[PDB]
Amino acid sequence: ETLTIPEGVSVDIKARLVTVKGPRGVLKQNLRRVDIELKKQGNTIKFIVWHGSRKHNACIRTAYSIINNMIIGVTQGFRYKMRLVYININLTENGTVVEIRNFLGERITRVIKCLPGVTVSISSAVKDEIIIEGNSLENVSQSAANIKQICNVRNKDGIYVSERGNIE
RNA sequence: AUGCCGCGGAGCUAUCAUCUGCCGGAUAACGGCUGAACGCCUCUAAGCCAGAAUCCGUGCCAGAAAGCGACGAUUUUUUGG
Repeated sequence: ETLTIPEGVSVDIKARLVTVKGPRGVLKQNLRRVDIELKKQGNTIKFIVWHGSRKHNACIRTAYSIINNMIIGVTQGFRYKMRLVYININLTENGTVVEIRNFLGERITRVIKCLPGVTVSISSAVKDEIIIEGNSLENVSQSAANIKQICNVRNKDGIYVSERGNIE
């Protein structure tokens, strides 16, 4: 199990920290999670476990997934498409904030502050579709999770989500 | 031993009269995200949000009489400093 390094992505290990770089920016999140020594040769990251336990076997795979998620997000998008199935649904807000309106006839207007690095384009190319863009899958999906979690039906049909993808 | 009666200012008093009585964080159950384990899946193992009249705070009351700070003047030509 060895994970390589792209042409231009500069991963640096500073006390279980990762600070990959790219044209999309710097994707750095704290990684105080893995108790496994990390070997970096400058082009490929190697994970070696010396007489580890079952938790070590979980740590190596989780670390590989996290670094794989970051290596996907160095310069590629994590666009998350939604679906507005329904009294109609309208979303009018600027910046990195998303507000709901006419949610099943409720007069209230739910307000959600998107996580940093998440861009909303309020696309009108396709019907009842809103996409969430970013480089960090964790932040993008957490923002999408918060958007859908606040859109819940109590004592009712319903509202569902759409697929994922990559942009740029 | 306030003789009795009507009204009676002031005071007191009446849910018999009038005025006033907020929002921040952390959570429980629970719901999600990135995600392994157990080559997949799954909220959980690390981590992150949301979330109760809950808990702790802001506000309100008292002020350690052995907690503290800033400021003011320092027995008058007798005397004390």
